[PDB]
Amino acid sequence: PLLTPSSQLLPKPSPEAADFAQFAPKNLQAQNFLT
Amino acid sequence: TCNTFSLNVPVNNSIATIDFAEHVNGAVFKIEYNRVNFIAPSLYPISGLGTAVVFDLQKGEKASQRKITEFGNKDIRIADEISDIAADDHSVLITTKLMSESTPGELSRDVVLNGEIATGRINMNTGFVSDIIHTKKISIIDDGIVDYYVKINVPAKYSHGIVEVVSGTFLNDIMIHLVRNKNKWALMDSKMYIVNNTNGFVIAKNPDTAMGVSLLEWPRGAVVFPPYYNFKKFKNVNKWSISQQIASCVNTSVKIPGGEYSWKIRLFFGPIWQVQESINSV
Amino acid sequence: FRDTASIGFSDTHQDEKTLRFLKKQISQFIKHLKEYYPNNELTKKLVMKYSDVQLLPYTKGAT
Amino acid sequence: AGGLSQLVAYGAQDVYLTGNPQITFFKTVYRRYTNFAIESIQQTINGSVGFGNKVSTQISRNGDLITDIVVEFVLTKGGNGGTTYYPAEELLQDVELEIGGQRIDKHYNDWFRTYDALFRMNDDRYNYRRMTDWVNNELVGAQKRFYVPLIFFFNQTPGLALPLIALQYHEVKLYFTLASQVQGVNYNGSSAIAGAAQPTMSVWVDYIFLDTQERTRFAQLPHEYLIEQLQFTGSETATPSATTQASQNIRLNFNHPTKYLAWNFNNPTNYGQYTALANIPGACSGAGTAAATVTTPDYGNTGTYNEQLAVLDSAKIQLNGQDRFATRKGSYFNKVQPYQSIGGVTPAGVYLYSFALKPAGRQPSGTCNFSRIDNATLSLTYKTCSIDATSPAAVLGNTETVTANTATLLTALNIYAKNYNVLRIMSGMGGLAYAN
Amino acid sequence: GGLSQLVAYGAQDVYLTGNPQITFFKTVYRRYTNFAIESIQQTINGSVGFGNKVSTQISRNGDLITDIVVEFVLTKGGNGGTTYYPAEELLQDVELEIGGQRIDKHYNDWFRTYDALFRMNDDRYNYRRMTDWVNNELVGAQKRFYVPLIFFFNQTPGLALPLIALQYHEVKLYFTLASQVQGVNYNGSSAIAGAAQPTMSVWVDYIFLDTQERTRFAQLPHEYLIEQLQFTGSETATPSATTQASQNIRLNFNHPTKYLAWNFNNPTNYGQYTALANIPGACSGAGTAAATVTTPDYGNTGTYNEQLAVLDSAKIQLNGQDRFATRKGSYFNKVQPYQSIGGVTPAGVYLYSFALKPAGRQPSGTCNFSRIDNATLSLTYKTCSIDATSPAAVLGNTETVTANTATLLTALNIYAKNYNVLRIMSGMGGLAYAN
Amino acid sequence: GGLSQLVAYGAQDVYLTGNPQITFFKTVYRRYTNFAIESIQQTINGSVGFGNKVSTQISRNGDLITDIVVEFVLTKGGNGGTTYYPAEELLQDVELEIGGQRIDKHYNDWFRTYDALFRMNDDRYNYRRMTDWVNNELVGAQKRFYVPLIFFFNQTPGLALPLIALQYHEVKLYFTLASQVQGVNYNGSSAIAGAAQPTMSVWVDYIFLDTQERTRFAQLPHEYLIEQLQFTGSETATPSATTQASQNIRLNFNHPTKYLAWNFNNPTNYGQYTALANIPGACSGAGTAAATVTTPDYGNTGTYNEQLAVLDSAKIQLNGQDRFATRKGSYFNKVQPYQSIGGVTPAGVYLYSFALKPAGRQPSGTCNFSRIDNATLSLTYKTCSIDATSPAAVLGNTETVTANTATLLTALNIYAKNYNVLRIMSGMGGLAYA
Amino acid sequence: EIGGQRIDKHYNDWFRTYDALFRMNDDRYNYRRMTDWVNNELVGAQKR
Amino acid sequence: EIGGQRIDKHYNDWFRTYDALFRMNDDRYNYRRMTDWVNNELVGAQKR
Repeated sequence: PLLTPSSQLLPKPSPEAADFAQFAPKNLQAQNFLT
Repeated sequence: TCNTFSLNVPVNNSIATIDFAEHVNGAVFKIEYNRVNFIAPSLYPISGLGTAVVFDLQKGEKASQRKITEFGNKDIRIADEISDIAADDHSVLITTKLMSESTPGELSRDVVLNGEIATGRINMNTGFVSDIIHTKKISIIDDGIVDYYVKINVPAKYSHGIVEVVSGTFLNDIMIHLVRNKNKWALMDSKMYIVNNTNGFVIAKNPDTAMGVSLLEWPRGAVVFPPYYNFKKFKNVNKWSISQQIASCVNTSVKIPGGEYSWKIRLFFGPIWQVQESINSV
Repeated sequence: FRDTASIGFSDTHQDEKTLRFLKKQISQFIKHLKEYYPNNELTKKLVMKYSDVQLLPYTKGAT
Repeated sequence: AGGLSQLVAYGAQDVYLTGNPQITFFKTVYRRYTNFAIESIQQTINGSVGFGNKVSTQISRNGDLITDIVVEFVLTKGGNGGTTYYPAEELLQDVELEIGGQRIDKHYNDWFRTYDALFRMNDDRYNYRRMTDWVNNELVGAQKRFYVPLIFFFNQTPGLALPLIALQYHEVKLYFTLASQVQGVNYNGSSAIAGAAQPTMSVWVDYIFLDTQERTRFAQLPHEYLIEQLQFTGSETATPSATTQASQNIRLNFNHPTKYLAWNFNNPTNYGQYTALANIPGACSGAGTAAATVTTPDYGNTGTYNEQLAVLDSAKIQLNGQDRFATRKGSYFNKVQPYQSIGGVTPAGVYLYSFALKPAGRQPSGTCNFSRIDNATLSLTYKTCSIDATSPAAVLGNTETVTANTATLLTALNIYAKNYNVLRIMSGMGGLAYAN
Repeated sequence: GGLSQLVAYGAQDVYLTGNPQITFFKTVYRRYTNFAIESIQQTINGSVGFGNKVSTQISRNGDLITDIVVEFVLTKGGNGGTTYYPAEELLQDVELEIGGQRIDKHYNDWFRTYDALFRMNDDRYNYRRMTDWVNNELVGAQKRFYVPLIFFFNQTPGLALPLIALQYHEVKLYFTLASQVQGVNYNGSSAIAGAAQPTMSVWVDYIFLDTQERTRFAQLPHEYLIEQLQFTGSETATPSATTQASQNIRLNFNHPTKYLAWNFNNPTNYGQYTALANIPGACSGAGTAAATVTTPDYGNTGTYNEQLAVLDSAKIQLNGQDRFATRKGSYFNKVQPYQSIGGVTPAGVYLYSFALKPAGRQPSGTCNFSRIDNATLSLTYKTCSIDATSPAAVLGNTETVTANTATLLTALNIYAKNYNVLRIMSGMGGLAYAN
Repeated sequence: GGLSQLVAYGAQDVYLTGNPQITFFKTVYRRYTNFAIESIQQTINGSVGFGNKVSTQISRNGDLITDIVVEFVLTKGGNGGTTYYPAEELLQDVELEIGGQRIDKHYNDWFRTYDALFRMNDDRYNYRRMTDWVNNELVGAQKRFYVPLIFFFNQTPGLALPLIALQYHEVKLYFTLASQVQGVNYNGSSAIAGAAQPTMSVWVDYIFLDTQERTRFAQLPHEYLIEQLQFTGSETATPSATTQASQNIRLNFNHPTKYLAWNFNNPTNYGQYTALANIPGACSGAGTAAATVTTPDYGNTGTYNEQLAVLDSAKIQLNGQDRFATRKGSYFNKVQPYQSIGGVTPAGVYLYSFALKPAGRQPSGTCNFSRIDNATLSLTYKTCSIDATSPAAVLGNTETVTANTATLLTALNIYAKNYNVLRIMSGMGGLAYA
Repeated sequence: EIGGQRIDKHYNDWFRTYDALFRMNDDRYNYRRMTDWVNNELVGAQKR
Repeated sequence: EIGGQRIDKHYNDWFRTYDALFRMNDDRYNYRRMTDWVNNELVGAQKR
């Protein structure tokens, strides 16, 4: 039986954030067609 | 991954190449020519074939792949043409579907069968879909024979390719091949696990009507015949398997640029006499 | 030499949050019109405000 | 004897420093680098160049990466020595940088002075002055070519050079707003200077040309750049008179991981005046003589180090109503913070508080993300402005909490925030991960 | 354009750009630990005043401790030029204890030596701005002063005190506040009536760690490689006339040492490491009939004129054998700062390094005096024959002499900065090496 | 308080503190090879004096050589302000030779340019303290001076010469001492009677290694990536009135080069890179009736007022192609050293860099002049028509016109620092590229 | 301060506002005698 | 020194001390003849 000090964290950390991003391929192809 | 390499690549000669002159179709393989039937459900290009017969109902000819392993261990990093584990769901990106009467083709981006899940003993690749590109072309020829050509390409490789994996009807016991010296036909089926080297000129197996397997071309860096490792062999068990190895786990310094390389196999079937008679044309 | 198990650096009971944390609670509780919901949900709202712990074990040699 | 004797003196302590060695000092190995060349190419300015005008330039594409930008000005003096104070910086009111039409950053007049007065150190700050002012007691009529380097995230560092080679479908432009008045060139205080010449400006950009394999690498692959941005809105201060101590609660509206907040108080009439005027050497026109005019600076010496003439008694930053730190006096923000966090010297009237251990560096070292708070307030306490500025015995002889009566001219409050953001470039198109 | 030299590629380039390893124009930054820095005041134990001892216990209000700044409020008891770093003089010393064991101790004279050697460019000028009156302020002016402390953990966050890991220890700073503060309490040696006592507060910048780092530091043992300052005062042998005095100084140092630094100090005129002379800024009233060479022009106490310095030559012996061949005093004042630091050191302050980069913290060569049985510093003095009141004689003379007023530098201060290791485990800490 | 910031963790932070890789508060120190540094006096071969040449062979006291400091004992013959880096101009030529092959060679004017460009803040000031009289001291004053050398192995231990493994080819240096020193032997061209000869000593700092690494140095081959100086001086045309000259000056450079540095100097006054004028610090007696613009106020020989500098514009052209667009003179005096060094370059000293950080040791961009058959530097000069004795014009004229006294700055000195590789194998050292 | 955290801060002006606002009747008269010189004390008078 | 290592160093006072201690008789005298003027020589004499 070992006695230990306690470190209290609280729930406040919260879950971590996420980030998602991207360029639509607006560039497509070029000189692929002409009108 | 801007992986740049200079002079650590052997001159691997892409002796074989595949191109297409067929049209676009939807997602069905219904092909016939000279009474040879050919069917596949579009789960992958080949399921069965024959002349009023079949050779199986599933697990037909399929191209596969093995990435760099610790030492050729087992089916860990298999980038296969089909998500065979799902069996019903072909969760694979099939980019181009060219076919015409008497000869279908396909060009596909493969997937790793184990996927992103860390299973077995070691972890796996990142996502399910890999950047390895492969093709298949099936050409039915007037004489009742069909040429199956496959392609593989991916940057900076030195791995292990699996040209055919066939699991046909278990009725394939008799195994006979012609020795490259034309000395005799050699009948050997007692092991049920024969690793055939270059002496196996063409191999045939039959419960009564035969299927023959004749390998035609495989890449090799034999431009100056260096000592660099590059070998092909069979792994012939109940399941028929053709593979080619570029390198062992890690060489002193080895890369392959990753251009297009292909393999040519001639497959045909019929009475054992007719199969051997064609082979003996040699 | 001085037994002071806790640091005393506003860690232990101090809830440092921006009031936008309310959205975090709404997501857990699903319903956003929490002007009135907290009045009928006292027991759960208090549980969401209590702590978790880590322990620092050491063993020394006895004489 | 000699140095050998110090190797003889070897013991138990030494294994901790020299046991089983990991490094040596006397055989260094240098990493080989991608071949590149630097070239300075002149840009074309759209619109007539002049005072109070707005012009812009479309950046040409001779190189692959952009590493520095230098704006050239040609100015003539409207007066004798001491009438100017960084006129090349007053002339450049702002620079706005966009990629594909999307704003990435903007710099302001009175920011360049804040940066120069805060992060540039002795020789490099002086050399900067050399490029933007007359520093040799030049007389009316003197003509000089002045170079105002820009300090964007990709400037003065190769590491974030803007990859035009990767911005194949987007335009990159710089918008330059020029001053309507420049002290010592067009006006001496409020008095117009007859015959003042219009400036000549040229925008120079330093291009990097890459070797073939890396050139390709940039064109084909996606990039994630960690960049610096400046956030700024101007405030109004509350400098006190007599019998009183003013205070303010200036609420901030900033939105990204932030390295630091820096600020000053200024006289909007006189570019760079961040301190009160007093009848002491270098602080006023004619200072020390009977002709001294305590309401007009000796402009060539507008910045000083005597914080006694500054108005900030104390400050604290509050986050969501919770004090971010215990109140510090103005001298902490003017001298102590930049000593420990930058290593330079900050003149009187310019103040810094950092969230970062090394805000002068470009690798993140601690940030305050204002995007996740309700509010941030910069609470200011001011010095009582009761000292008669015309008496040098008074301004050099008083208590901490008081300053010069002339201090009430420092009516503008400029609070700057410097943050991190991410510049995403894919398929020839660029833009921010988080809008700003 | 630039393509001219880009493709002008040859054999001489292969070892520069062949098989490239890095590209200068794409930097990769490392993602770091989440933390914040906060300044709060400490608890000041004792009565603050001139000649009193005050203790500050560092309140455990964070996970890691890095910057500590002592602030003082003083007034001028005299006019401009009568002060010399009053806040630096006032802080006569500070010592750091952990668990009651002394870790380091710094002295007001040491602070001058450190400012003279290691603090350089703008930081030295801004330093003075924090500790002195530099704008010709007159009697009655009030100024708040800041004295950053220079313990091993006070310049870099990488050596921050892991108080989170010291659950059973108190960390204390014991301050001694000087009875003699030039320009505040005394004008020269004459008391200034009505001078106010200082107001002092000690500021500490605390580091707050997030959840995972806080645990890592709270649980695991740590080994910090740290600096210590070793000091004992001694007595100079400055001569009168016709001779070049010398003395052998017995050194009592231990531990790997980066360098030895020293000065010759006037014990009554703070920071005066040179003789006074009737040269502008070199004594009170210099250049006028009121000039005296017995009292300095205090705000100009520091000088760069080596002719007012007393060291002719010095040598260090290791176990009685010469460690290097005899060098002249100007070597230790002008060249080692050049070779080892890259700053400028005023006259009278001297440095000899054992380290390639003593200004840095990564060990780069040490002299371990724990294994040196006999360490001796040999000091040869200049002959103090020049009449200080005649600038024609002081500014018009040779290498081996200085001014008669030089005999006031009676205090000898030998410093050594060494390495040690601070070991911390199970909430307790202490030094690895004691001798 | 600070914890109110710790919790302010948002999406913007996944790029800053998510999945931390570095902890700023933890420190890792690396164990090194035990070594000692010693300053040992070398023997000077030859009679030391003004205009004399002496040499020294470095005794193999230790294992590696780092810094070298040349000491002078000088007595000034003038009063305060009559000297300007007299120790630096005396050290006229320093040639580094290993086994008969020239490795590098430095010139007094190069030391001044280096000090003008690369030494900065307190460093340049302490430097002058070592080389000049800086406290207004008077005629008869005497003291010891130090001129540290700035060869590739002197400023960083990583390029030290390993004598321990350089046993067949000896390392030696040749020293030429200037025949004329301003304020010590001559005031201009007028000799100072009674001036004493210098005393000189060359001090070398040795590195002593412990057994394990000392053996490794002694037996294994080594390659060091080092710098060399390239130089030949020339003459230019600087006209007074009605003509604005330009010249296409032919360069003589070969190996990968970090930068080209240059000045225009008055051959009789060491460090004069600008015109003299009747303004503060710009000539002897400036501001008084005794002012003259034919003689500098030597202690203030250097200035920062580009108005007295000669260069109007320049561009480097390699085989007929402009390698960058035309720049005006102020760029090369002010802006390039701002970009490349971060210091203050005095007026008349110019820099064009190829390197990002020419002050550093690691290669950061070079021009390989061995692949250039004809490299030139085009120089456009200011018209030197301003009467130097009238401050109304010297401090108040146009940017493209300078002082008439500028026509004396006829010597053009273009310096380059290149890379080479020093290989030492089996006891013999030498350059890899000739 | 409790545990490193600031719990409250009162100013003299607040003590004046509290006394001028919430402390009332005889209690405030006493407070005034607790904090002031009430019964017309002259120069030099000492009060605790 | 041999090879760069100082092995010994003598001083003028040591030379005299050695002469005082170990050179003796006719030898000490002869030494003196080699280092000093021993015959009542006068100002201006040049001696080897």
